[PDB]
Amino acid sequence: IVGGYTCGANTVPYQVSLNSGYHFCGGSLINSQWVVSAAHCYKSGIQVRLGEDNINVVEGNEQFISASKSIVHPSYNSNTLNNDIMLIKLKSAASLNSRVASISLPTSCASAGTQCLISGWGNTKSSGTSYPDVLKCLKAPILSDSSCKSAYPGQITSNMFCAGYLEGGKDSCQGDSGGPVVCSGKLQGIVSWGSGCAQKNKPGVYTKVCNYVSWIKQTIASN
Ligand SMILES: *[C@]1(=O)[C]([C][C][C][N]C([N])=[N])[N]C(=O)[C]2[C][C][C]N2C(=O)[C]([N][C]=O)[C][N]C(=O)/[C]=[C]/[C]([C]C2=[C][C]=C([O])[C]=[C]2)[N]C(=O)[C]([C]C2=[C][C]=[C][C]=[C]2)[N]C1=O
Repeated sequence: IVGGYTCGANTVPYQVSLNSGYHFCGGSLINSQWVVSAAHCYKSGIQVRLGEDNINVVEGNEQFISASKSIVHPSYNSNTLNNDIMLIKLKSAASLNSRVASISLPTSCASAGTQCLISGWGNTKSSGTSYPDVLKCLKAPILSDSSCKSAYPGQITSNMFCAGYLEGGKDSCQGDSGGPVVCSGKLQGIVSWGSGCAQKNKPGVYTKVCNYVSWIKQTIASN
C-alpha cells in the first residue's frame, strides 16, 4: 500500500496472508473455512495466516491453516486478468473471535464515489522496495467506469472497477494482490492489477466481487 497508514492490530479481522515460505498475496475470510483471493495468486501448498498484524513477528494471536483446495473461476483469463477471483477452502475451520472474523458478501454493487478501505502488506514505495512489517490501510473511492476506461483504454471489462486517486500518490501495490476492498462493511473488490503504483491516471484495478456472489455461494454449498 503506497501512501496508506498503519491499520492498527486486528482492526481488519477478515484480512489474511497467503504464505508459501513468505507472504506473496492477501485474501479475505468470508466463512469459517473459506477465503477469497485473486486467481492470479494461485499456488499449490498455500498456508493461510489469520489474525495477523506484524507478518514478520509471531505475536501469539495468529492462526496458521493449510489450504485444502483452491477453486479458480472457470473463466479466469491470465492474458487479461478477467475474472481474477478464486476460493480457497481451509483444511480446518478458523476459530472466529474478535481478532479473526469474516466479511460479508455484497447484496448489490457499489456505486462510483463510494468510499472503501483497502489493506495489505504490499510494497509501500512508488519506486524503491519496502515491504511493511505491519498491516497498512488506505481509504479510497470507487471511480466512475468512464474514468476507469479512459485510464486503461481497452483493458477494462465489466468484471473490474478502478478505485483510488487519479492524481496518484496513494494506491495499492505489489504484494497487496488478492486483498480486500471493503465498502460500508461489504467486500466489493479484490486487489488485481495496475500500471505501476500510485501513478497519475493509473489507479488500481479490482475484481468486481458483486458479479460473483452466486458463484461463490454455489461453490461453497457444493464443496
Ligand atoms: C499483486 O500484489 C499486484 C497488485 C498491483 C496493484 N497495483 C496498483 N493498484 N497500481 N498485482 C500484479 O502485480 C498484477 C498481476 C501480474 C501483473 N500485475 C500487474 O499489476 C503488472 N502490471 C503491469 O505490468 C505489474 N506486476 C508485476 O510486475 C508484479 C511483479 C511481482 C514479481 C513477479 C512475480 C511473478 C512473476 O511471474 C513475475 C513477476 N509480482 C508480485 O509482486 C505479485 C506477488 C507475487 C506473486 C508470485 C510470487 C511472488 C510474489 N503481486 C501481485 O500479483
